[PDB]
Formats: sequence, structure tokens, C-alpha cells
Amino acid sequence: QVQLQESGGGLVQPGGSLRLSCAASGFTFSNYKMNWVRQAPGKGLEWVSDISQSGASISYTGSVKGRFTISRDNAKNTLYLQMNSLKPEDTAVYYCARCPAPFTRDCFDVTSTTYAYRGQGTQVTVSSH
Amino acid sequence: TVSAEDKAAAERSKMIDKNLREDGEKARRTLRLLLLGADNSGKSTIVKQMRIIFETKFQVDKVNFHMFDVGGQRDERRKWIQCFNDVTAIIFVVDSSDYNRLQEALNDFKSIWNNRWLRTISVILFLNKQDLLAEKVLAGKSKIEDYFPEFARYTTPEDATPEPGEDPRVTRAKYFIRKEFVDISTASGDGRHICYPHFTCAVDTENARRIFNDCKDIILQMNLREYNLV
Amino acid sequence: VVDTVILPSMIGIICSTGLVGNILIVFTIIRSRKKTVPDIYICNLAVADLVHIVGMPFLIHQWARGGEWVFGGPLCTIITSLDTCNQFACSAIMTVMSVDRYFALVQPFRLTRWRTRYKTIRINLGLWAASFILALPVWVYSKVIKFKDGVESCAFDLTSPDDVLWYTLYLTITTFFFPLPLILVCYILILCYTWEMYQQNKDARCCNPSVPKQRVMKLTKMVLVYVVVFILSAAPYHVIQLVNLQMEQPTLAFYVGYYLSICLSYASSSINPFLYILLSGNFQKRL
Amino acid sequence: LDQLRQEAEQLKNQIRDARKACADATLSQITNNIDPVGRIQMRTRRTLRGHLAKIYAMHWGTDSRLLVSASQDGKLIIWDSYTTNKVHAIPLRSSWVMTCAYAPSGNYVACGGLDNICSIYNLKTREGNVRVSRELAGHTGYLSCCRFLDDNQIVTSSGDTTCALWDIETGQQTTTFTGHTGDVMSLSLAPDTRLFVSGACDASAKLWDVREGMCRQTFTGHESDINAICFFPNGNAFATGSDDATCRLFDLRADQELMTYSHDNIICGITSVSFSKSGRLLLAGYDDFNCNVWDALKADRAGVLAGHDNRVSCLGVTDDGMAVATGSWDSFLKIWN
Amino acid sequence: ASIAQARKLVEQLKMEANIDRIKVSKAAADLMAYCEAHAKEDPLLTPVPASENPFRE
Amino acid sequence: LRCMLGRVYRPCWQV
Repeated sequence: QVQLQESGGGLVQPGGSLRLSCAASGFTFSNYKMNWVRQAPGKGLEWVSDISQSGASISYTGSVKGRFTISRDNAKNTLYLQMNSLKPEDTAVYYCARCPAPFTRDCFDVTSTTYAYRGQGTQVTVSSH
Repeated sequence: TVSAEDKAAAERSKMIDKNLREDGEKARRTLRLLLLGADNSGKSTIVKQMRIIFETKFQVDKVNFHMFDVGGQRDERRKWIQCFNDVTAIIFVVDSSDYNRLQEALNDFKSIWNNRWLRTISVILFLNKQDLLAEKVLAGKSKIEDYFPEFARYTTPEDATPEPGEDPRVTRAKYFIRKEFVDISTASGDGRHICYPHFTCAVDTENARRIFNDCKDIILQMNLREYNLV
Repeated sequence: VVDTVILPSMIGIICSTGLVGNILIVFTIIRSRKKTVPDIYICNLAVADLVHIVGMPFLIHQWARGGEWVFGGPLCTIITSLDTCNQFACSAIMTVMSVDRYFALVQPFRLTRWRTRYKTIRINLGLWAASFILALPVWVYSKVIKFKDGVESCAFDLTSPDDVLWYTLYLTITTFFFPLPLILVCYILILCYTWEMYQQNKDARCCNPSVPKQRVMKLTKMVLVYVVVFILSAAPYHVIQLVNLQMEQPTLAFYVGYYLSICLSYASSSINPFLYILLSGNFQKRL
Repeated sequence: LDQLRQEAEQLKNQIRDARKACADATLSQITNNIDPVGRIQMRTRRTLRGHLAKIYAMHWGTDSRLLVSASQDGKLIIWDSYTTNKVHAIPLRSSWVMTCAYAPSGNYVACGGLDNICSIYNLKTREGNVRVSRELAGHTGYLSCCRFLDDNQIVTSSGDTTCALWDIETGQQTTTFTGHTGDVMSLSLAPDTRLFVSGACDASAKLWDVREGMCRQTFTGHESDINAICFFPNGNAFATGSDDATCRLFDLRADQELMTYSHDNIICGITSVSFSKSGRLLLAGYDDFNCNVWDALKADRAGVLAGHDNRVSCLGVTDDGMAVATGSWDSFLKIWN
Repeated sequence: ASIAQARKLVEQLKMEANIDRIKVSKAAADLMAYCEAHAKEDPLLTPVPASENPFRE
Repeated sequence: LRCMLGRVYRPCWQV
């Protein structure tokens, strides 16, 4: 069975940095394109970044472009996402999403309400204390 | 040789073949279009203006255009999208006024353009809600630079053809959006299918004419490919 | 030495090139599972060129021998009539292919019914039938005729000025002068339509750096080359035919010119397969 | 809110432990001594032409002579395979049909698609013309596949994540199946007709009870969406096809994947699957424009049916096993024997 | 919300976990026996001579 | 001495 687990997150002061990882099992991690999906409270799913099969093609959404560093580890079948200089508006739930099919540059189900190839997700809260 | 039943079956098969050829000829003189986009894009208004699964029929220059709005399925488009592998063109409507909703529109356009089952299908892009975008630009409240950290280092190309009477900011923003869409379109495809960007103000009556011209160009390219001319 | 050695060489080269090109194209089209109307037209043209070139040596050999015919009487008429039928078939195939290409490129919706695969095949068959029946006069007059010095020749039974004028006009018109205006008009209309579309689409293509529609000349190069080759291969022969209409006791130079024009008449039948193979838009991958 | 998640995880772990405990021997190891089938060669005995658009589905009749094909051009054609004749040409209100079925008695034909309606056509009307008996509505998604149980009951699967059992004389869902996660694509009726199994896009296959209406068994061994599924002739196993270029055999009585049919050079998706009369050979359609025949016992390719220049969408074997029909998007159906 | 769905999911898992689930060896043996018992009457596996198959050509 | 007409010879016309 294909399942995805996200590790990390929590409460972080504004402008801080946190590192979270996604665990992948039940499928060939290298052959499947990986994506990150965020869902702010009261808002629908949005796309953040994607990782190529070999990592050659790296792209980020305009909101967090130049801020989040994302890496791939095919040997460990895990996905890394480094976030630094966070903002209060970034408080949301990060979902580890996988493309529906392997060896495909197109992925339609990245942002779907009832997607099956996504993990439970981790809640990240940015606030001053 | 043959029996009466066999001869009757052969005659029935011949009649069915003739009817099928007649139906194929009837369908050949009709162009099928797939209409899709976000909820706020404004597909309904465009189709209503054109005519004045949900099917809209409009005729331009005595040519039948059949536009399909699926608009009757769950949020997942993975499978049923394959049914339109042989449509004349795909009409994509984007609400350029909504900067927050523009990134998801760009992602949707990327998914559509790079689809393995839509590589040979051209896309007709309509950047709807142009008056709303123009008034938003001439407001000073919301800046495109906040959402896209590249608009600051952008200048209006000298090849632009603005309408008579328009501020530089509005045209610069419109052409920045067009540049983003065209860069997405040209990132892959190898020229097999082309993107036809256009501006729609939600009240223009020239959308049908532009669709007709785009379909003519697409058919010309397809015929050139068939005859090995291009 | 030169006349009997160098000049016959070009005939063999043309024959071999035409044979190989036509055979390759026919094999590629038949083997390919996907065959379309352009493919059907190309295959019909290739078959017509192959048949036309196959019969070429049987008629050219008479000129090389100096007029002596070695294949006998009945074969003379057979070969002459079949060669004229092949000429008519090639001309008609070129004309109809140009018309179909113009309709497909310029008026996609105007003539959909007649551009179908079934009707395309039927039109090709009717074209071949019409070409064959248009050669009936050749059967009547094509005969072996004795001449002084006892050579004799594969000639025509036409001597009166009026009959030879009628035959020359009919042959030349139907072969080159009726087809040529139609082909030129089709090519010019295609070019104009392509230019107009290129100019009209600039609004949706020139906003940002992208493909400049690949220009207009390159994507219409094959049709222009077809027209040029057809003109260069047919015009000299068909103009010399008219010149010979008013001529008595032809001189040696005129005879050599006529022989060269006859040899050049088959050049297009061999060039066309190379046009479709090499100059075409990467059609070699279908082999 | 979280205790139930841990309970579900524990139950899944227990199920996995139970499955692995009873896995002493593998099917491939047991079938090691079985002699290979060899190289099966099939030729295109019949070619069916007339469809103006890509073919999406086809189904053989119980007589192994008449087959119904569905095309996106709005025509439902019933073919005579032996003589290559078109018995009927049924016009469809919606041209986006993507499935079709032939009633076991041959009296009715069903089809549907993006219209979200399964339309049943009567092939034995009084005056003689094919006419609609009843059209079944109630699904909120495109119709993906359907199969008749009899002249009155037809099982239906739709993109709305649910499968339903319909009463043709009434037109209401007698039973609704809602155990899938999304986009159930295909279903296969067991030979006994008392059970059926369907595959969905959540990379899982679920076994359903027609009368009870609840899910009795589930399978999760695929990595991508499942679009092809067929019951083994014995009825105690089935094979599934997905976009991973892999076909996997599942046994109901074992709750485990017996074997995986895949090759390194194959990376394209799988559209349709079907077993032979004895189940020895598994034929699976692929997106590489050709179909390859697999060995159900040794998981070794036996032959390739390269006769289509476009995507192969549907494939079906006759009840008597005489021939197998392959459909493609090139609007041609080819009969292989 | 999800509270009503988690209970159904766990109930379904419990029902699925309360089955026999016999050894794979018996299933493989049964499949082999069925395949061997019908090998003769499988036209695709064993081609029929060109005198009984309707698809002669 | 021989005239020409359509890929084949013709008898010469005298006077």
C-alpha cells in the first residue's frame, strides 16, 4: 500500500527556520515525481514546490520563491523540505503529495480535495510569544 | 455461393456503412472545443455572450462550433480528461484580476499543456476580466510584485500593441501575465501544439471571431503536418 | 564517340534513380499501416512515375540506334500508347494532387466530402481510367513506318498539316499547358493564404520571444520545388513540339535538341521521389 | 479524533502480519518446475472498420460470435465477427461513451460515459428497430464500466467513487457500494455472479458482495491507479492493471499478491486485462500501441500482439476462448487467434 | 465530520481481518490444478486446427 | 531524314 508520513513542524517564532521530512513507502520513490501541497486555514489546497525524478528540475511557487530549500534522497526514499525566514501567513498544513503516475512530467491530482496519494500532513504554526 | 439470409445481412451491413459515412461527413464539418477553467474564470458569461455536460452551439462564417463544458464531475480530472484527446482546441479562461488565484491557474495550465494525452491539442487562452484587472492596477492597493517577485524587474516589450488609450502600468501587467503563460506554454511541446493568448473584457463580442481564427490556424497547421509541408 | 557513349549515360542514370525512388516510396506507403489522402496521392504518383520510366528505354532505344526499331510492329504501338497513357496519368495526378492540397490547406471546410479516403481512392481510379481512354487516338495512328535507307521507325501515321497540328495541340495542351496554370494557381493561392495567416497570427505570437511561425517560404518549399521540377522537365519538350509544328527537313542540331528534350522529359518522374524522400519534412523515418 | 487513527493503523498492521504469516511458499517458486508455455503466435483473423472515432470499450456476447463496441463518435455497433458484418448501429445521445456491455441473453446492450447515465438498449423490439428500454440515472460521476447480471440486474461503476446495483424494471439503485476512495474504473463479475471485484485510482482492489452489499475483502499492492481488472476463470483469483506497467495477480482466499507481471523495457500504462479460458495466459493491453500475452504461472512474456498504431483501450476474450478481440484508439478492432 | 468515517473504516478493517486467509501454497496448487485440467480445451494456449475455428482467415 | 512528333518520328511533308 502507498502511504506518506510527514515528520516535523510545530510552533515556531516568526522569522525562524524549521526542517521537516516526508517518509515514502510502498512505491519506487525515484521513479515518482514528488510535490508539496499547503492548505492555509480557511483556504483550499495550493502548490508550493515540486521535485523532478532526478532532481534536475526544481521549481517553487511565487509566494515562497527564494525562501524554501528542498532536497531529494532517493536512497532513503525520503523527501526533505528546508524552510527558513517564515512569516505568520505561512501557518498552514503541509501535505506530502505524489504524482499519480511515474515517468510523467504532468500531474493533475497535485491539488485535489480527496487525493489518495497524499499523507496526513503536519500542522505548522507561526506566531509571536 | 450465398444464401438469402447472408445476402440480407450483407445489404444491411452496406446500408449501415453508408449511414455511418454520412454521419462521419456530417460531423466532419463541425469543430469540437473543450471549455475548462476555474470557477471565477467566467466561462458561463463567455458562452452566454457567444450564443446570444453543458453544450453550447454557435456558428461563425457558416462553420459549426461545438463547445463542451464538462462541469459535471468531481474535482479530479485525471481520467475523464482523456475523452477529449481529439478535440479541435482547448479554451482556457483565466481571471487575471485575482492575483491570489493566478498561481493555481498557472499550475492548471502547466498540467494541461504537458499532459501526455493533450500533446497534439492546441490551447486557446482567454485572459478574462480585463477591466477589473485594469482598475485593480490603477488602485495602488494590491501589487503584483508581492505575489510574483519578478514583476519589478520587468519592462513592457516594444512589440506590444496596446489599445488606443491605456496607462503603461495596465499594459505592463497584462504583458507580464502573457509572458508567464507563454513561457509556460513554450517550456515543452516542441512546437507540436500552439497557445493562442487573447484578452477578454467579459463583454467583448469578438470572442467567437478569435476562436474561429485560432481554429482556422490550428487546422492549417494540422493539414501542413499531414501533407508533410511543415 | 561522344554521341554514342556520353549521351546514353544520362538515360540510364535517370532510369535507375526513378526506379529506386519509386520502388522505395511504394514499398514505404504499402508497408505503412496508416495511409492518408496525401499518402494515397503520393503512392499513385510514384506508381505512375515508375510505369512511365519503365517504358522509357523501349522508346529511347530507337533514338540511340539512329531510328531502327527492334521490338517489332505490335510492340511499337503498345509501347507508344502505354507511354502516352502514363504521361497523361502523371499530368492528371499532379493536377489533382495540387488541387486537393490547395483545398485542404486553404479551404478545409469547403470540400470535405470529396477529400475522403474512399472517395480519394475512387477519384484516383477514375483518373487512371480517364487517362487510359484519352490515349485511344494513339493506338490508331501509332505504327511502324518505312523510311528511305531502309531503317523504318516507331512513328505516327500522321502526314497532313491539319492532323499533325490537331494531335500536337491535343497532346501538348492536355499534358503540360492545361495542368500548368492550375498547378501554378494552386501554389500561388496556398502561398497567399499562408502569408495572410502568418500576418494575422502575429498578434498571438509576437508578444514574447518564441517560434516566429517558421516563416512562410520554408514550409511551402516542397510544392515550389515540385512546380520548378515539373516546369524544367516538361516545358522544353512541349515548346520544342510547338516549334517542330512549323519545320521541314529538320537539321542535325534540331534533332539533337529534340532528343535531349525527350530525355529530359522523364527527369521529373525520377526527381519527384527524391523530393518526397529527402526534401520532405523528415519522411525518411517511415522506412 | 486520533485514537481511531491508531486503531486503524493497528488493524492494518495485524492484517499485514496475518498475510505474511501464511506466505510460506511463493507462486513462482511452486511453478518453477512447470514447463513454459513457449511462444504463442496470434494473427489478425478479422479487422473491423467503420468507427469514426477512438474505441473505448467492447464486450463479447455469450455466443462468442456477436460483440458490441463503443466509440467516442456516438455510435454503438454490434459486429458479426465470423462474417465481419454490422448487425446494428445504435445512435447515442452522448458521444462521450466510455463503456459498453452485452447482456448474457443477448437481448439488451448497455453503455454510458461522461453523461453519468447507463442507457440500456433493447435489441429485440417488436417492430424491429433498436430502442432504449430504460436509462439509469443517479451517479454523480462519469460511467466507467458496467456488467449485466441478467436481463433485469446490471452492476455499475462510476467515477463518483461508488458502484451500484440497478433494477432495470425499476431504475433505482438496489444496492450502493461506497468503500472506494476515488474513481472506481473497472469491475469484473465472478463466474458464480454472487461476487464482483472492482479497481479504483487509489491503487486498491475491493471485493464486493452483490446481495449483502458490503465489502468483504480488499487488496492494496499497486502503486498507481487501477483501470483494468478481470476475474480468474476459477473465480478464486483476479488480475489487475495499472499505470505502473505491472499486472498483479490476487487470490481471494489468500488476501495476497501471488505474482507481478512486469518488464524493465515496459514503462507505459495498462488499459485492459483478460484471462484465457483456462487462465494459463493473461492478456493485458498497454499504451505502447501493442498488447503482450503473459504467463499466469511463471510470469514470463509469451507473445506480443502488435497490430495497432494507437493506444490499446479495450480487450476481451470469447467465452469459448476461440479468439480475443483488441480495441484501439485508431478506430479499428482486430480479432486475434 | 471524520468521526463518523473513522468508525466505519475501523469496522471495515475489523471485518476484513476476521476471515480465513488460508496459506498461499494451497491457492497456488489449486490454480495449477485448474490450469492443467483445462489446458487441452484452451484454444489460445493450444491452437485448434484450421477445420473447427470459425476464424479461418 | 526523318521528322519528329511526340517521342517518335513522322514522315516529312513535301511541297
